[PDB]
Amino acid sequence: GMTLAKIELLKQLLRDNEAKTVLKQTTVDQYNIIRKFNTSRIEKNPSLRMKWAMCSNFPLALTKGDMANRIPLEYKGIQLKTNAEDIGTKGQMCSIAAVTWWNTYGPIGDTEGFERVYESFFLRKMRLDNATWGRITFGPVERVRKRVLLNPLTKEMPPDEASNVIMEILFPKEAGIPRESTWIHRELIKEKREKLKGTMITPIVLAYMLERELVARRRFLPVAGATSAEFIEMLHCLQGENWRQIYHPG
Amino acid sequence: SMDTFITRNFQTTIIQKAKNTMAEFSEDPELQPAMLFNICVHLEVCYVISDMNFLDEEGKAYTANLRPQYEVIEGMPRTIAWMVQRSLAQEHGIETPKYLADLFDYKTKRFIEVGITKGLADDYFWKKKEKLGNSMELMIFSYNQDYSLSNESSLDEEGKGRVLSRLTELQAELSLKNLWQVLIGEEDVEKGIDFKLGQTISRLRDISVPAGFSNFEGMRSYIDNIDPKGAIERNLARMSPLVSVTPKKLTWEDLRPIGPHIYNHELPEVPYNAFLLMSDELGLANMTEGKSKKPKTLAKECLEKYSTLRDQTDPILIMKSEKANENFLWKLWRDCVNTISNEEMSNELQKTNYAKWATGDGLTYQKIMKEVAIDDETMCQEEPKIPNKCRVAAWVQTEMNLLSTLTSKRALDLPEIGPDVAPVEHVGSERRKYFVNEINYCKASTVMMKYVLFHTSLLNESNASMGKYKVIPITNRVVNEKGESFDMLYGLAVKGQSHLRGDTDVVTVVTFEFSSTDPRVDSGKWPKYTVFRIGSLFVSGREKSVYLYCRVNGTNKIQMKWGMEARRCLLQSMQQMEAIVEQESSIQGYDMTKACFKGDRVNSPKTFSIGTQEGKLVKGSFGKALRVIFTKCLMHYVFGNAQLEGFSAESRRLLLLIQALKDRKGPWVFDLEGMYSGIEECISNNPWVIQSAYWFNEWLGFEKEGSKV
Amino acid sequence: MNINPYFLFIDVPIQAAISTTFPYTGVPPYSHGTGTGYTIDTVIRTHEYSNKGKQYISDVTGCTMVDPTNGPLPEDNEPSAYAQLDCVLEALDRMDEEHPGLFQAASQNAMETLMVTTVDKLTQGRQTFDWTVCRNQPAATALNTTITSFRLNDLNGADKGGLIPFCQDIIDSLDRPEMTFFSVKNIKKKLPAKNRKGFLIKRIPMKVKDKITKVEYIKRALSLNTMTKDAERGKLKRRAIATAGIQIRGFVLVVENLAKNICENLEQSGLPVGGNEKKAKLSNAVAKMLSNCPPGGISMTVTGDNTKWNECLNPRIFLAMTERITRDSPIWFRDFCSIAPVLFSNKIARLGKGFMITSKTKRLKAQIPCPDLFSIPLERYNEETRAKLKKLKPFFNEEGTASLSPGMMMGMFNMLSTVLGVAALGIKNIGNKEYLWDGLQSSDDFALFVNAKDEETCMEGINDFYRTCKLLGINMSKKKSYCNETGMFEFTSMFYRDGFVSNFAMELPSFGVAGVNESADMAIGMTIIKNNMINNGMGPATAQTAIQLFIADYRYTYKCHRGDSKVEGKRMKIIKELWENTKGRDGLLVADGGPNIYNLRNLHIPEIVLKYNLMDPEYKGRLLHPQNPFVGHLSIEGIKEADITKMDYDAVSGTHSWRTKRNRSILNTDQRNMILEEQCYAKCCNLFEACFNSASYRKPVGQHSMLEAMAHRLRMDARLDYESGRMSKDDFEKAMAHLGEI
RNA sequence: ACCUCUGCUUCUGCU
RNA sequence: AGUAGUAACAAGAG
Repeated sequence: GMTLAKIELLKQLLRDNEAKTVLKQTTVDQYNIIRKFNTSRIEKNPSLRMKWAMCSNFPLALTKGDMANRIPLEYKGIQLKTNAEDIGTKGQMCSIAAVTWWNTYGPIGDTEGFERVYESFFLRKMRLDNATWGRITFGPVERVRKRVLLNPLTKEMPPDEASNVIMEILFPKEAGIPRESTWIHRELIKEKREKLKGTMITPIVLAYMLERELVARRRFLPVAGATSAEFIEMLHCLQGENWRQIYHPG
Repeated sequence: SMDTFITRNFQTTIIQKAKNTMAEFSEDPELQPAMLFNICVHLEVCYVISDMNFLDEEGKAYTANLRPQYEVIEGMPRTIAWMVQRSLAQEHGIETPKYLADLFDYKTKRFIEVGITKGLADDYFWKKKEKLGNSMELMIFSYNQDYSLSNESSLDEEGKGRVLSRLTELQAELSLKNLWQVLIGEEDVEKGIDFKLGQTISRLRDISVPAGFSNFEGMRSYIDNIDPKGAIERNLARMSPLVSVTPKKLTWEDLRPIGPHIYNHELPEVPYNAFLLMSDELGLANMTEGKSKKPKTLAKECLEKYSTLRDQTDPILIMKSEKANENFLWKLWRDCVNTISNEEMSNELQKTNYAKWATGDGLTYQKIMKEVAIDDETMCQEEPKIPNKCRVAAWVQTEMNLLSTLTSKRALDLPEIGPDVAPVEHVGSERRKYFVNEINYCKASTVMMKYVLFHTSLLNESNASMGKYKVIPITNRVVNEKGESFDMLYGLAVKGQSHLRGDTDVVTVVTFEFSSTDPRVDSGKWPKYTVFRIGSLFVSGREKSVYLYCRVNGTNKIQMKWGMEARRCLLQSMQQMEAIVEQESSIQGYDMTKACFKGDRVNSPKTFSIGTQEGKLVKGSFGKALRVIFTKCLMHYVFGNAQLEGFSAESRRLLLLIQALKDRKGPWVFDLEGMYSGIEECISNNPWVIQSAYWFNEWLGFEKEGSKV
Repeated sequence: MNINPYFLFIDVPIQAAISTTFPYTGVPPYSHGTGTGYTIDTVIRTHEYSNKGKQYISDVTGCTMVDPTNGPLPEDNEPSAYAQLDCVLEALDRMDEEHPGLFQAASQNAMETLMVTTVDKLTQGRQTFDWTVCRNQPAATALNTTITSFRLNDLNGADKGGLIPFCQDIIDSLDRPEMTFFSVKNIKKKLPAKNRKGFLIKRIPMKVKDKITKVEYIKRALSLNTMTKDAERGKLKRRAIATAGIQIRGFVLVVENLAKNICENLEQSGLPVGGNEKKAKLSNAVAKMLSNCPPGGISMTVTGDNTKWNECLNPRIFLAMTERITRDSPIWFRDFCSIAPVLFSNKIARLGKGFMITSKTKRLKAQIPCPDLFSIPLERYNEETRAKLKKLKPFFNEEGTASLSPGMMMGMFNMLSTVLGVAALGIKNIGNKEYLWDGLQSSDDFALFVNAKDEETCMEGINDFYRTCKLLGINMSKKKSYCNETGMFEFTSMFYRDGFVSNFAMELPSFGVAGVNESADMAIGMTIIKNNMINNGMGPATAQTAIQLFIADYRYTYKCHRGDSKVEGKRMKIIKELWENTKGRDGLLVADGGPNIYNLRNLHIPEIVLKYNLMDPEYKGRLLHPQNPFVGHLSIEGIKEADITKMDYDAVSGTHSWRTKRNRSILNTDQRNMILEEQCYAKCCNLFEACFNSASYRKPVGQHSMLEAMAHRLRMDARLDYESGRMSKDDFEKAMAHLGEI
């Protein structure tokens, strides 16, 4: 249980009258508003800014916590991070070298269930790895701009229905009033609960991946021949206006 | 007057929760006192059943600890209620009821729905059985002591007593004040959306009407009621014929040359303004293993090889820019050479008097307050400088010729890609051996990489060393046809102060570049440069003089950024020509890459009209055409500004009109001189725009002649 | 032998090589200094095109109002705003008859959307004019300042949650005799010092209760801020753009939503449809408009451009459009749709930073703000500015703004103006003459198709279209428009030549490093290449080359060259160590000095997934550490989505999925306190998310307090924790003791 | 001059 | 000086 810690934090917050009035005057609806309150400003030229930022000493912001503190201040003369804190994260700012240090000498985390979480992406790779390629021919190709399914799905649903399913899988206590969907997809829900049981990956990341394999992406593309998603995902390699490439997916 | 009754009989907590509940169903407490009462009663009965009871540490019911027997789900917000209900269901390993319960019994592990009826309890009991089945226990009460509970109801006798007592007590009080009829007599009002306009907005709307209307009410009824048929036809009948689109059928003779002033010799010929030398460049080559190294170390080793040039302290001034100081510039050059030659790691230059001058130290105006400025009569709004008007310069054609030409060197730094598997990938790799090679060997490509790598390091220095003057070498890594690598040193540059906040903020960059070009041969090209003669080199058999082109220059974060991205010039050119290869491949049924470039057993090498030689068309190879487009795209970056943007966009209209003529599609025009006006105002002092205007006119001439045949 | 690059067009038709006419390897143009000069031009021009209409004074704001609608018809070909209401209504009636049920369906859907729309919808409006501080702010912060300020004036509609009751408060706020609000004030403080004088005068910024009159507030609520547009391609000279305040945003969403529903069902609209769906729709339309050509006739196509598009369109006409479109809707919604046109009809333009004056001799410079624009003899301005300011006077307000009743600001009613454009296209014919027109519309850009018996009759039809559009306030550019026989044309920079051709240069800047982060940019980079292969005719050779170019840009941008290279740098030093330490080097990401694995066949697969089974276990454990300090608190849009000027990308969350530091310039400004304000909100929201784990994924809903929700959740969590044996009596008693105080 | 902060962070008023 | 081009930067703030 983390319950008692939460309560102590809540009591802590209410000592600060500013935070107290916020929690009192702000409706649950209005959480969605104050969540997005910050000094930041939508960057109109990110490509420029990034090339500029990557030339500064400490362009990154760390999460405040113990894991951040495991990164040393410096490493063999290199300043990995600074004592000055980021306005947003309130944690130390750091160099891009800090990322490289972490990936070289940082703590070795647990990746159990990773392949089950990103099962969707690994199935792409498996379809490619096990595919066989036929001939490539040159000649005119008549392409028609059709709406087609870009990615194969576990089970296609409307966005709403999929969202409800994801609530039953990840956040059952907050799922609200039961739906017909909960019953129809009960076997899907059960199976995902099993697969995602041990993972320490953030629930929001899990929600994103569940969304990729439930919510269809149907877009207009110039296509010829098969329009099945296991072909469309490879469409860039299958054909042009002037050529054909035979492809047998795995 | 029930609202008074409700306030006196029910607690404040109960009434608030009941009002909140009505708000969630979007219903007005003040217009529906009956509903407010029923929800108050229902909520209280739930609390009556709960208030007294608790559980001890062994799970046995007693009466008064902090763990009540009942969880009161009714009375709180939906989202919290469902949170509570699902938390309970999940924790106790039971199904979640599809409707929202009123109570939960921790001892019974059962959800409970509570009902209050004026009629028979049995009737109300079985109207709930239809909907809840038996997901919940039922507790139905009535005002006259009647009641119906489910068989395994958790309600103890004493609680049942309090509920019925409280209900009858209320029944008495209501009928005593003649309020029972208000509860019985139907109460129902239709709920419309509430959006109404106050005074100000209504007044603003009244003065937002078109002429011919007194107020908004007038416009609304007018639009709702009248049939405007025939209005368009009527207005066109009285609209002046002077209002017309003035159509003119286009002919070749209507298309005069664009920008005739570029031929006017009374104007100065457009000078060289690029950030670095191009065809006039000269790289001091130094062979290496082929791997990377500190830029200072590279320059140091090149200058050690060419020590006679490095040690030259007594040069010959050949040409001098109008406002340049040749002493300061030379001193700065020596400072650069001496700094790069030394043993130290630092490439920082001292803020000397000659370096302060060259980098524009302290030249920004002082900000004073507006009050002082307003009272100062001498302070005015400057007239804006306009780009000068220039004529064609021969050097732009020369640059295009030389940059399009093949060399023995390759400078591209293209990294690895995973090995091919699909036939398409093999095809792509085989095609690249023609396309990429053709470009990699041409002069333009090496110049590109010089720009790319310099802007890369200049951007970094600009952020990392804002307060320091710094010497940055101008370099390349080059590979000959034998596979031997060389580090190239084209010169040294000095970065000034660079506190670049705004993306257009300028960092002054003083460039010192080597060249074999004598600036006196074509002096119109070099008014911006101060050139020294510093030595000689045995290029082949005979000597060539080595000059040092010195220039105070400048750039910003944006220009540096797009410089780092200039490699994409490859894609724009390669995409265009590969498209043609694919079209050709489609016709004959096989990969036509070799056939296009070099020719085939069954195919002549693809040729393109490439240029002119004393009046006549000259044909060129497929590869030449590729290199010309690549060079063209590189010039777009090097000479890119608003003048080029405007010229390209507006002239593209004439291009598409000329195509319509060539296709015999009978194009029409509505204001040709207006169209020309849009093009010609973009022709000022951009070397590439001016030259493009010249080329446009030349090309237009050939298309006119071809129309006859 | 002299090379001429235009000679390429001798061998290749211009459409087929149109990509080479777009110089998109060059820098786009940026503005420097003030935009006041451009904004004043817009004010002058907009009034110039309408000054033959009715001039009067607003009794609400006291501003100078100009109304061209139902004004005298033009007698020249200059830009005309003199639209005739009856002609607009007739055009809409024709659209209504041509599309039965569409107007009521569009109104129906737009209304029902509004009914379920919440206030937080206004947080995604990008930069927004904030009336409390008279500066542009992020939408969320501007929305927040307005809600909190409204609470000081007995306006609490926002608490109900819906957009309607918040919009009710917005129009009701215009009736308040005074509006009280929070705003930062720079208060001088004389602090005891240590030097001789023993005092130093600082200037401290602290929030304060401020108030303004009813009229002052109305003017701010009607105001739009202005600035110069940057990075706009294909134009020599700069132009002004505007930013709307928070009051009008809610009303504009509904009207554009309404217009969007209509546009989606018009065969002529090239909007909102985009990409391949646009290409398909338009080429189908061209086929039909060509097939209908009478046998032995002539079909022509006008590559169209409208001049002073926004400057001539009038709010009063847009008010007429909503009224006509919402004919069968309930009054409340009809009134709701009328608000945005009304507010625009009474809009006020803030004129920007003002002008800078200087002394070249003394090397001094000073910014003269817009209020003090005339606090100086006009002789001291330059020639062009002097003339502007003279023409500005009749519309100038002493507080430094300008009345601007007529005209629209650049691209505010995009959809609705498209509907007006299509309305003109839908007339088709005048006086039963022997021609028919039709076409394509997309804001200012149009393409007119005309079928007739001969080409002279086609030109008559084009002249009639030109003249018809005048009656709607639509002005066709005669300078930039041209015409030719059907078969080839241009439209929204799409080039048609017996079918739309590729224009690879248009997308070229998107191939670069996007600047989201190392992880995202790799995925974005390969995806762009992949999509251009499919859509924009990029062959395998160019595509493979594009992979190479990107990695090059990627490696230099993020300073992550290969571990076996000898390039130097802070990160590179550690990358080289990682190289030596690692066995499975092919498993190393490019960002970690690893080899590029990408080719054509695997562009669609995330890098970490491609290399996963090649990775050293200790490396992948570090790279994918679930509690790593680099990723931080995510949103489902922050993991998946990115902008392009939105596209989604597939990338595995890892240590490279980091975020840049916050811009720190605010530390030195009078906006300091927003840091504390932010960090306060953040603490409350972070703890809320601890209590409610689904908050990040699905929007929390409720009109009850944030505190109430958290309290009840923690009470239940504790109660069930105790009974399940996860909490001892000691903990449960303390837990309930704490909650008791709350 | 010395020290501190800033490199897209907005300036109507407080001035 | 120079960058640049209808107005700016060539450091700003305390």
